[PDB]
Amino acid sequence: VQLVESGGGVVQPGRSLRLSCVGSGFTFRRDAKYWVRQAPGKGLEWVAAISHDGGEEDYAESVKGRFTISRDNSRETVYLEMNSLRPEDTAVYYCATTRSGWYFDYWGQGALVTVSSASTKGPSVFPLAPGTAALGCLVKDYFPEPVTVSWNSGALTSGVHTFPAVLQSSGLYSLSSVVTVPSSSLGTQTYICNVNHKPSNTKVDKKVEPKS
Amino acid sequence: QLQLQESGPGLVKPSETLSLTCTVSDASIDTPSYFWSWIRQPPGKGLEWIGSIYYTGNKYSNPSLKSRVTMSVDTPKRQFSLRLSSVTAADTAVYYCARYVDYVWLRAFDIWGQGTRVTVSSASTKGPSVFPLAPGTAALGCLVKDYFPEPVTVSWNSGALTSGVHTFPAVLQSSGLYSLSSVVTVPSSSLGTQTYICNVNHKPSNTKVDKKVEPK
Amino acid sequence: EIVLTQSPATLSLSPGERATLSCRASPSAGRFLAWYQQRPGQAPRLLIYDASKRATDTPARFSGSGSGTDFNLTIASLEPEDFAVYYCQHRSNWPLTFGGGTKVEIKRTVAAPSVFIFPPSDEQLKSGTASVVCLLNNFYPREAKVQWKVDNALQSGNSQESVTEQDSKDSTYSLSSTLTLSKADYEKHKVYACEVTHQGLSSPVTKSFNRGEC
Amino acid sequence: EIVLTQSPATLSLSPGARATLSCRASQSVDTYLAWYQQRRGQSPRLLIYDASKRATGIPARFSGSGSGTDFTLTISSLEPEDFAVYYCQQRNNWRTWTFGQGTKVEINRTVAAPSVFIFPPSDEQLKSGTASVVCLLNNFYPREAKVQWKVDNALQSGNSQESVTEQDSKDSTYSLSSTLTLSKADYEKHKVYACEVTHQGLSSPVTKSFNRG
Amino acid sequence: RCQSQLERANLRPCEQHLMQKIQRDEDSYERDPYSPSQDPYSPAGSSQHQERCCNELNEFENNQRCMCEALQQIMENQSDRLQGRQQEQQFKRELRNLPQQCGLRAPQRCDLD
Repeated sequence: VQLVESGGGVVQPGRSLRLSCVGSGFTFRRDAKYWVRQAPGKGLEWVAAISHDGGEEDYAESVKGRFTISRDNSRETVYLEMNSLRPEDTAVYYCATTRSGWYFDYWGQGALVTVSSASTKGPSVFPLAPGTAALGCLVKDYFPEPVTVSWNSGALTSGVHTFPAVLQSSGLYSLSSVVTVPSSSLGTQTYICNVNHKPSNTKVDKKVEPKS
Repeated sequence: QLQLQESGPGLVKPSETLSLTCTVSDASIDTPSYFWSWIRQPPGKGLEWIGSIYYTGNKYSNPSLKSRVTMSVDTPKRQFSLRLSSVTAADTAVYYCARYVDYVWLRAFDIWGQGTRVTVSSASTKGPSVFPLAPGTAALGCLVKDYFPEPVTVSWNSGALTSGVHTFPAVLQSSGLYSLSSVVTVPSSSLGTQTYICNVNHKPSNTKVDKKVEPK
Repeated sequence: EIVLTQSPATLSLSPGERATLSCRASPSAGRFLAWYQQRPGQAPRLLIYDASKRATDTPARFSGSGSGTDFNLTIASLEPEDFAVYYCQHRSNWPLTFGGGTKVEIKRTVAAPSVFIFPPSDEQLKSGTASVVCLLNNFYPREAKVQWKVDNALQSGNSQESVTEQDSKDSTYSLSSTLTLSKADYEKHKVYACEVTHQGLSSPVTKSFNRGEC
Repeated sequence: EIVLTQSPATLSLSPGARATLSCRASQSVDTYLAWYQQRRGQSPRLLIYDASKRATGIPARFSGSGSGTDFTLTISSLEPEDFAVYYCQQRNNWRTWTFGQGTKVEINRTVAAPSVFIFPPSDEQLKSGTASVVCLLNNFYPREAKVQWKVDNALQSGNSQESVTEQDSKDSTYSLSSTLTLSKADYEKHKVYACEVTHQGLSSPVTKSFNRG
Repeated sequence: RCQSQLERANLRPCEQHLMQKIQRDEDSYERDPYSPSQDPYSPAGSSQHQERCCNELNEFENNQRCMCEALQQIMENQSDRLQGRQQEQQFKRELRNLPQQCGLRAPQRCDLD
């Protein structure tokens, strides 16, 4: 009744990555399997399709023969061998089943695949000194996604806005997180932002003060 | 008015598959409860059902001819086709096309086609050869032999002589060429005074021969 | 599967007389039956549907009865156009079949045929083979026998026969028999005879031609 | 080929109100079309199949209608979980499957003017040789807003990136941050830096500027 | 009450005749590559017997309102086996002339959907 996907990660352009999608709670062999990807800030797009038995395989023109779809009914797993990966292939990939062969009845949780030649790099945290005062922190030049930002070790949960990351032309992501506080609260209250980037094992606690 | 017109070759090679197609004027092919059937009548024999086909694809054929009969339906062309493979000289018949009603009260072929004469033989078309029959009451006539296929009209004195004229149906010889005789009885006193000429026309060979019958 | 048997092979009746035609199916068909009239104009047509109901554009004199196994077709007055061949068709089971066929003819007094024998002409003798034609002017009934004898020798397997479709003007039949022999075999014998046996003749009538008298 | 068109791309409707969606195909696809729902950071789920039938477990408030080329999806009442992105899908010649560009449903709110703040680049960042200026828009509605970067009253184009947050779960407002990236040498030459914001809730554009001070 | 006559009669023979007419297009082809695999099932249908189907429908002849109710009951019984939404079209077209197939008169107003 549910689909579990695995094999996502970061792959350099021109390399190969193989995805897996294990089915359980239903007869895997009785229905066909499909792969649908979604680029960040973009709609869904069908990529690959395999029949109920693997007899016929069809792919979209965006992938052509670069991608290969296969299944193992014994393992209740459908694979998607991706070759000659391109930067436009960076998307979250879903696997779907369908009883009638027409509409994607069930979907998996999704596997994130990123195609980028940039290496892993820790973020740089810079302060943003200030009706009410505003302040924040700048998370810049880090790779890969994601990063987690918390204020005062989770004390500040109201008025905190963590903006989505933007991919710079250098290949390193960047985002800013801000929080709204009372105008005169900066005199006594101390505000510290906690930035955690697990892939680079970087944890930074930075204090922001107005006057320098 | 609903009518059925059938088209197809009048000559069929022995082993080659015969193809026939009928065109429906009223285009009731897509109408429900209408099957389209083919009926063949061998010369001098009763009617025989070949098969019936529906517009959805499903069809029913004669149990003795099912292995050799296949049918197709072209709804936009208002045409249902019949194909008979592995033909035999016994398959010589006049093939009809008729509408087949599937009602409880109507279970018949309501409208039939004109009937196309389809004959199977390896003999090529040949012009007939006319030989006279030498003549109270006197009998004289003409003999038509060595021709194929068998459309033949015989008239005496360009149709002037129509009394006591008997044009016998032809019989297929062992050589594959048909042969018939047409005779007319006239008074014996008019054997020499009146000239009797038989006019035989063969449409496939485009040959028409006038033969004068005289006493031997 | 279902076999339709038309018991009346042929019936001869005068115009205006009642005629009964029987179609029988040993496997029961029920109310499902059809009747057709086949004419020499090669155009069969529907007359009776549902075994009891007259079809459109059909005279009221036609009638039929159905019981499941035996069906009867009855006509009050036999008009001249009604003399044709009739077939019965069933649709209770998908293996549709037609009846054997019943032919109704015009009643007339027995007429003895006039027998004529025609020697093969010199025209076709030039280009090989020959053809001896024996003819019957007007014989009733259609049953007849033609025997070919060459120098008092019975001929079998070398003759062909045909019969006209009862010319309406005389309401009689005509028969033509052709004996096909090769030119070499034809010249071997001089006496050729044709013997015709018919109901209207007290004794068989033989017409023989001799090449010497020509 | 057969392509799909979803219109309008964005619907601003109050909670509990009727919602109508439209999906159009280039040519006739009979009744073979399906509707999907994808919430914020959630896997897509099937709502309507054959453009008429309802998928198992789908609430009765979701109904589908349409045939041929035009197709309509209707929601009787907009629940809080119904504010998501919906797609229409159809299959081409037993070979390919296509999707629409997507339609976004968002909560309607009284027009709120953004709060504009500008942050100078930190001295620590200047040590690396790159200077970034961040302009903040806080709690504004609707999402339509324009942010213009002016460096010494010179318009800047192609050297800035924009990020916008999703609708807040409390006030259903938006927040926008614009980052202007300049080299350290270029940052030092210029002195006056301003961020001009044009929004529906502002009668005139508001320009927040910073100097050395 | 028209519903009382419906319970007494049985419309199963009518359903068999309509579905057997479709017959799933005796010829081959129209195979969906991504169709369900299917598998062997635990269990030839009855003869045509269109006369028996008409006999059941003969009761609902005088009342055209009752005739349409009988026709719609046939649609409900076989609304599950029909797939593709164009085969259902074929079922509706044949059901409309089913009273015409018998000696009865088709109802003037009837909604099979």
